Amino acid sequence: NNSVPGAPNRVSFAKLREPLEVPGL
Amino acid sequence: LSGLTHKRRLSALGPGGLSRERAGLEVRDVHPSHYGRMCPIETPEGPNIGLIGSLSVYARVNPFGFIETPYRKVVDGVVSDEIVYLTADEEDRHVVAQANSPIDADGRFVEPRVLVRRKAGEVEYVPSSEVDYMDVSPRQMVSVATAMIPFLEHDDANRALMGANMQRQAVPLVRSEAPLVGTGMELRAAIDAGDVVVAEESGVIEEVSADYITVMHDNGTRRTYRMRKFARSNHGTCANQCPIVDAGDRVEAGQVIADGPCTDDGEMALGKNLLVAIMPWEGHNYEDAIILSNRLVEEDVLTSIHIEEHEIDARDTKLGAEEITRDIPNISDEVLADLDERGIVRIGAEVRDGDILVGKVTPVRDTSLKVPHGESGKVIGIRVFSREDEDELPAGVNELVRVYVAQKRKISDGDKLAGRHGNKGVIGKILPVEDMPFLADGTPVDIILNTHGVPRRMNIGQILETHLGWCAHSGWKVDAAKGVPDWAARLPDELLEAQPNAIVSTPVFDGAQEAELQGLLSCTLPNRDGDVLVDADGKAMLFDGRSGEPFPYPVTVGYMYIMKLHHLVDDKIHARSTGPYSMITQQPLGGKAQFGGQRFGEMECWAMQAYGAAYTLQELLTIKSDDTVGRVKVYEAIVKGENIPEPGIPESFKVLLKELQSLCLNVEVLSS
Amino acid sequence: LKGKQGRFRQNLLGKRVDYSGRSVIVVGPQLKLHQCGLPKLMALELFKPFVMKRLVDLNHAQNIKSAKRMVERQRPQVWDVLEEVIAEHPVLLNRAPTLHRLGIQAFEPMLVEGKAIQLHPLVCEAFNADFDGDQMAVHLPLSAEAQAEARILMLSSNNILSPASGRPLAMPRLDMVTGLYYLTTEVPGDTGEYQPASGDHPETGVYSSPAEAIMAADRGVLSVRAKIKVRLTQLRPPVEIEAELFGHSGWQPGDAWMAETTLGRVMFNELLPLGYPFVNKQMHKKVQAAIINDLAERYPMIVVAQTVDKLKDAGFYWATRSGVTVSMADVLVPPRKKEILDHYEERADKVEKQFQRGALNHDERNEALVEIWKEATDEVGQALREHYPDDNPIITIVDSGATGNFTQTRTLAGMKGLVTNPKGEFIPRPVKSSFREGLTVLEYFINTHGARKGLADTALRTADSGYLTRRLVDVSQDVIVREHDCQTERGIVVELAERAPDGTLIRDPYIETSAYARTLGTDAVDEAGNVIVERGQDLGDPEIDALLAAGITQVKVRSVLTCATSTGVCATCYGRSMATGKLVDIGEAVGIVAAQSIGEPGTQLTMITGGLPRVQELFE
Amino acid sequence: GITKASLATDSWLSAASFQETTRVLTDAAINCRSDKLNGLKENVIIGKLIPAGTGINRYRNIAVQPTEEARAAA
Amino acid sequence: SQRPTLSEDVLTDNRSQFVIEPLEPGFGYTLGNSLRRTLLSSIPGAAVTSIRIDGVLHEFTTVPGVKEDVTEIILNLKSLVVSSEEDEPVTMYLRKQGPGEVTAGDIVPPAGVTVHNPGMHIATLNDKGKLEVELVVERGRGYVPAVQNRASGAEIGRIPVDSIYSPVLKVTYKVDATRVEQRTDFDKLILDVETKNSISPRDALASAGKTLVELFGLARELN
Amino acid sequence: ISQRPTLSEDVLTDNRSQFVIEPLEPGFGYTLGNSLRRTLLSSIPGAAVTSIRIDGVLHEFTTVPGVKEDVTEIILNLKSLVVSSEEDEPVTMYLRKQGPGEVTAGDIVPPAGVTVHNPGMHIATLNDKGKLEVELVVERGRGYVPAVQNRASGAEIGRIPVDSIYSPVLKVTYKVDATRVEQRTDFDKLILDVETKNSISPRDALASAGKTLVELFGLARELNVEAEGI
Amino acid sequence: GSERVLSDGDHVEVGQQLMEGSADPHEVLRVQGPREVQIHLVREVQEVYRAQGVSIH
Amino acid sequence: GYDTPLGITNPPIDELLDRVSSKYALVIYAAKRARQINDYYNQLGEGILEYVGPLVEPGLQEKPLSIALREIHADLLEHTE
Ligand SMILES: [Mg+2]
Ligand SMILES: [Zn+2]
Repeated sequence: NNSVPGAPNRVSFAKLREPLEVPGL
Repeated sequence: LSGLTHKRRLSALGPGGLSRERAGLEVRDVHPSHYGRMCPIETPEGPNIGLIGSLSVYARVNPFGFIETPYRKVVDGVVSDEIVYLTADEEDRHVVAQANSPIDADGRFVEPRVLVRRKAGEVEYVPSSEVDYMDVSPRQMVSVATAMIPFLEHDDANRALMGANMQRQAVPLVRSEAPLVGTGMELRAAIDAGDVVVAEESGVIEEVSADYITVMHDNGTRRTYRMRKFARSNHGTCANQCPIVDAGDRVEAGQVIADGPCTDDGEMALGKNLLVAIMPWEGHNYEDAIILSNRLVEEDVLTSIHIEEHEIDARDTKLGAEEITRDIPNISDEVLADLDERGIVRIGAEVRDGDILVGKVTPVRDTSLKVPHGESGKVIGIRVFSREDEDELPAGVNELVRVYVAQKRKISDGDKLAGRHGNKGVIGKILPVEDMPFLADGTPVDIILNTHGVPRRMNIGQILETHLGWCAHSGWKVDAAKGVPDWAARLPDELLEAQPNAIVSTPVFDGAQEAELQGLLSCTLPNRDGDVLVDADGKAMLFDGRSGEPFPYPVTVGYMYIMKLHHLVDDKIHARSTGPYSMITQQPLGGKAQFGGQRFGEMECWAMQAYGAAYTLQELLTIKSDDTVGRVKVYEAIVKGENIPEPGIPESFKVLLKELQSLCLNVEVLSS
Repeated sequence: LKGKQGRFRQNLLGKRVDYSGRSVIVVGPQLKLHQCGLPKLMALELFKPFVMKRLVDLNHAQNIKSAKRMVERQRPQVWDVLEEVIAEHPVLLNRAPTLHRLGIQAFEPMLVEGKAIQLHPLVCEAFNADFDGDQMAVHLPLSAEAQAEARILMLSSNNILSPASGRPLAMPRLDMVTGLYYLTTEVPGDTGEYQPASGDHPETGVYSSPAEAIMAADRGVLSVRAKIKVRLTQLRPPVEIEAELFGHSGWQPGDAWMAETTLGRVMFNELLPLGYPFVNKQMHKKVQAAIINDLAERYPMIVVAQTVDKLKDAGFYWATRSGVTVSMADVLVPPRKKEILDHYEERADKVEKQFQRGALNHDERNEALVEIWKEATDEVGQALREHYPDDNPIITIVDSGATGNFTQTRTLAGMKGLVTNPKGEFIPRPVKSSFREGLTVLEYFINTHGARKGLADTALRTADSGYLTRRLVDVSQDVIVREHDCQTERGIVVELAERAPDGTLIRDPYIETSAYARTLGTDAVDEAGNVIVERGQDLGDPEIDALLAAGITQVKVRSVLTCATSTGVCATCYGRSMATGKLVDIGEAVGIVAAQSIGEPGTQLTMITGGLPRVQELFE
Repeated sequence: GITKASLATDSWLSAASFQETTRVLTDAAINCRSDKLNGLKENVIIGKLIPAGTGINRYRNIAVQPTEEARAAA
Repeated sequence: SQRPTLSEDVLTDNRSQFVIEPLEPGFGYTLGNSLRRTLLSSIPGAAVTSIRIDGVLHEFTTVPGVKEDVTEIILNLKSLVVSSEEDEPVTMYLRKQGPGEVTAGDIVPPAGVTVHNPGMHIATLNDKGKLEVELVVERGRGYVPAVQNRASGAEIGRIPVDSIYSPVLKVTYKVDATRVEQRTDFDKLILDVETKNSISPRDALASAGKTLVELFGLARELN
Repeated sequence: ISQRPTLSEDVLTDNRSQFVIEPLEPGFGYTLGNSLRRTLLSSIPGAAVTSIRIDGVLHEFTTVPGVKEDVTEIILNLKSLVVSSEEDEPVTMYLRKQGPGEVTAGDIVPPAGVTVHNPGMHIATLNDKGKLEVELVVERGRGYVPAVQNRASGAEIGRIPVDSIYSPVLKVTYKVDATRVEQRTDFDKLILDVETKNSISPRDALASAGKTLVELFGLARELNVEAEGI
Repeated sequence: GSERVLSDGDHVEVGQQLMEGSADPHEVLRVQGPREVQIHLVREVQEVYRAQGVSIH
Repeated sequence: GYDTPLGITNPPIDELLDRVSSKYALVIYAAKRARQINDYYNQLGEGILEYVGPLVEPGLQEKPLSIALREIHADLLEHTE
């Protein structure tokens, strides 16, 4: 679910899914 | 990160707003309607507390100016994927659920009673039907800076605020490294930070270079990006860009192409990874001090670059126009050996404190610009603006020239360091690499932290961070032949098998639990020598470097992220014995740059009076501040072997007389 | 002349002086008490004229200008003279902003590399300094007069006793106390302990002298803290044994006696000054304070400083090996917290239903909830304390008085409990988790308020205390001890210790302050004709003990309040000084000392209010 | 109170230093109030040695010479 | 009962184990620690001192054709390891032009010096640019700040570089004790040392032994 | 590199001493100090007593008849006795007296070789019609060895092993001090402190320790050939 | 005893406060003299300082 | 009856106070002697004498004030109140 094309892969202690990406900061 | 936070800031003072003295104290406190709009943690430490907040992660301003916040509306007890944005008033008039409350995959509430937030400061369980709104993510109330502090749910409010404020003071290093443990909001906070370029259209790179890049679009249009190298930042630090792409790769649109300062492969990196140990060590780490191995100094692990900046100008005058010229009256050839024909120092020439940096003549006197007190380094570039070449200049000037001096600073004694959990410190002493304690396999540690400061400050999060960092660094492999252990039920199926120097990320308010760490620490991969260093608890057996015998008890070790603050030591240190004197007040100048003495407050006068010391106070007030002839005579006597003559009449008292005599008040002396 | 910039006022705000310098401070444990470290890059630039003169004297240069040029260029011919020219030249340190008398010391310099002004650990409390970026200036006396001034009066080794009360301030403070506690602690059933003769086997655990004990401990057959029976030879035994074994004939070096203690206690007692009776009890911080006070009240200051330095060195050495660390396995959760929380939550539900009936209002519900949750927090804290053994580093740190309290440990392991609100009233919503287990979003949001309020409170308190101190210093500038003795008779009478109707004597809980240092007005002759304390003789710890032994209750004591001197006060009336330990010397200012002492504690004064405003109103 | 106790003193210079400089200066000027340099505040404003500690005349005027016994034995 | 110690070697690819026994009780730890301390800081070696890049006046800049600036190549060159046989500053050359990669094996050392790791990656070049770098190799021990060359007052084209003369990388020891009640109570020391391949472990151990022997010789003389 | 030679100074007292080495390269302070202390403390060979016997007592719980002192006090007093031996084999020694009076170490009859360096030392005192016979064995060794290591020893009636002290030195302590030989101003200045028995002089014990340590490092040096500074 | 209530018809000593609070220094001074007000001020300030736990002579 | 100190604290402070009346007198009582010693040193190229030189034999380049304090401890000076 890496939105950017080629970001480094770092698995996360994910338990819940956020239904929207962070809006443009 | 500092730039992004400043761009996202929310001020409350200034023109058109309340002042410091008139603003009430209650306004500086939280309000139950802040949840989702303004972060409650991030705030300046100074007196401007509560008047400067920061937008929440998901907050977006409505077209009128009322902050909003996303929500998904539950219709009949079933969660809705579609989302809407609600303002404060509409938020009050509804029921807002809890994101962390368990929810079934089908949208069914497993629990009949789910906690909830109500009108104001009211929370209470309610049946699982009347609930109307549910939040989106657990991280919906944190600021941008606070969103990247791992294990934020374990620290204290003050400590979390201190760490968040500290994160905005790092210094870009020379060779950055991504943190081993950090939230998933690092790369996103960097792409939007603007300080990293990114391709617009999916193309294939033809060639790359240290100074520029050329990517070929799929439509046949060649485009080029220029990357500024070693350009002084707005605050004195350096900025660069080093492309991370190879020749002949079809780079997709939106893929980072260059890493700016504090970046590593398109993600924030404000510090390095050091092997820490927690134990009081011969009092050198007493009361927040810190000890560093010389390996950091000799390997440029924490070496930074700082670029100074100076400028001189030749502005016209009624008596004539000043001109920069190589020649200067009554100066030896050696002194001006650096200046070139045009009258400026050649590029790439070392400059020492007190040296001449650019020569000019004043109608002729000498007023050349010289390096201030306490600067050194190379000269990287010179910019000269000339009115002849049709270059806009401020009115009344002809030639303004600025010179950049860049110095490489290696971390030394008296420098600040701090983790992400707000635990400051100073480098008490840098022992040789042969003296630090070393693991059972010969791996000397790099930094030692005190332990008495952990439980009083109550920032236990950093201990968990250290444990997880060691676990991630060494790599783990959880047993699964007999089946997933009960403590490993909720772990992602792809997180059970890691590699050495693996990368992990724990989102705020949703991360590895204590059971997860307990299980992981029991399955770390063995060292190449075949043995495992740390125990299940996380402690290890060390070996003293001085005595050479093992410590009686095990100690904790692990990799913890360490930044570097901007409060360096070279800026602070300063001395002054004799130098330029002010002309209007007859007092020595002030400030490090001007080479001036220190201030002597009245409290020092009270302290001196308390001890009964009289002559010392007399000296401090008369012979070293005001009396001109006194200063000259004492300096001459010291140069010779003669005793210091008694001080005279201070200039302040004589000025007071000659001023009070002007109001017709005949002020006599009555020496009798 | 008038206003803030009026030349009258601006003459008092201070002037910018020469021969100065500021830098960061870093603790250094390798220095004696009367010592400090200066970076060479600062010392060479601050001693320039002396170096130039002494160098031209040695014929390394021809004139003064050439010597100055060479000093600027820093040739290798200068460092030797720089070391030779600061042999015994004192310098003055001043942490900004200085607050009290002890805020300006005078240390001997010592060259050391780096760019930080090293310091001694035991003096940081005098400056209230924290080694997290604080900066202090460095002045230097020039004339032959200021040198003696700063060498005799302002020296650091001569100001162990704080001016507030005549009790030492420079004492083991934060870390070394833990080392001493570990060293002097006793444990049963250790390795190599003493045992009794068991039939055919002798009694083991007896060593001829501490040397053999140290060797055995080094070899690895004797833990440093175990019950032993050593045979000391250079430590006066406790009076209870001195008067019995030797029949009061008097111990002298060279007389042996069989002690029963642990090697750690002997190694600790070896640090104390010779002749002091053996001390054979575990060293809680209170015991440390008592021992240091006794040493300061029975021996000269220099011996106290030397023994304090040695004790600090030993504490630092032995703190590292105490094995005090922090880990997840150390912060241990309570075993049965869940059942107690369930029961208290059930009772909370009961009162909730009671309110649902509608009989009670909101206020009664709030009161019931707050009291219930306070009781629950107390119960959980009791259970948590009953759970932890005496080996966890947290318990060892907290119980030994090193720092902190038990409430912080309860928060870190048990329950944080109800938390304050912006209005100051306790929210009806209590947190049910500890920082170890992990909070939730709502609880943290609720918790933020206390931190915000505390920050604001400190921010206002600092300025309030500063203003109060300034005013108090302003009022009493011109009090100075002029005459040696007013020869007056009016002496305020203070009840030393009351005699209980059933008991024989009860020490007044404030004898430590009212009549501890004042000069005794009239002799307190016992019921019989014998005189226990004679007229004029200053009071003190041994004399206070003697008075208590005599059973005297009411005593008339000479005071400064009724002093008959036209200006200032008579010295005999003022009584025993604070920093000197003896009668005040003629000419010493007392007004400034009093103002500083009364104003310094203003920082911690917080809330008819009872805080600093109360004192302001009272004095006004 | 402390304020009223400190506003009324004997030396005019310190009083002018504290508050209402013009009024007290005028009042002192009319009376020709000549004051000795007594106290610390005025004595430190002037710059002369403070009359406290090592400044009192009882100690500022001391003559010290080696005892005749030492002089006899060099 | 009483025998002098003896030192033997157990060999591996590049890290060797040394076994010393029998030693008197409570004495192995101190000896091992002393050897480790004298091994990691007082072993003579040689390393690059200062470089000279043609067409470049200082270090805070770049050069056309390369992918990384001067600082990165300096950092990479710090990893270079060389051994000096002559006791004077010698000079090497590094000339590589055209597209491709430039490694440690492209240096042409003079007589009396060698580069033992030709596989290191220095940088990469695009066809546009070329490169010619001259570097010095002096012999020292310990560690010296780069600024040493700043005061020499050379021309502009000289760039100082930090020198790190140390061939040893890691050292560790464990003691195998025998605490039986018999008079065979001794301990066996197991010292392991690994080098940067500049010198074999035996040479470094011999150098450390000689250093300590010469240092302790000052006490054996009758006082 | 020759660097700068390191000279060993010296100070004198009744039987103590403060040997000083100055200056040393940065970090060599402890490198010398710790190993030198350990060698001094547990390398120098010596002689001492190992076991005793009292035919007047069957075990250790009680005390010998007709003597003021207790068995444990007797053991402690007899342990501190300084005995020098030149014969490897364990030889015996006898102490016998009769009638009231005191007993001194000098009154013990020594066989060939062994000697006692303190004859005026007190052991115990006897009342009227008192007697005690002891047969203590003496052995040569190094360092400290507890009696537990001598527990299993044949089969006898009243063998009571005592913790021996096989060393002429019994106390050592050292520090490190900074020094300024140049702009470095970090060179270490070792300060040793030794206090030996009467059977050896400190300047000789230190010399023997240095001899042993140099002989030990001769193995390290001998593996190859390579030189260093003074 | 402090627990006792203010009972009418009893007797009191001169200068004592009848109810909780603070007595104006002027009144106690005029009705007692300087000594009583001095000691009362000293005791009150000492009490307020002893409240926080700090100690001064 | 205590370990000999090192540094500027030798001689100690209490020993001096037994001689001088009060600590405030001692500072001047020593500073004036230091001034006299410095004056004696200054007239060393040619001989003009106003006061004698050090009584106790000095060390190796010791500050004059140290000599003054170390000779006051020996009870070799007499002063006027
Ligand atoms: Mg601080
Ligand atoms: Zn009086």
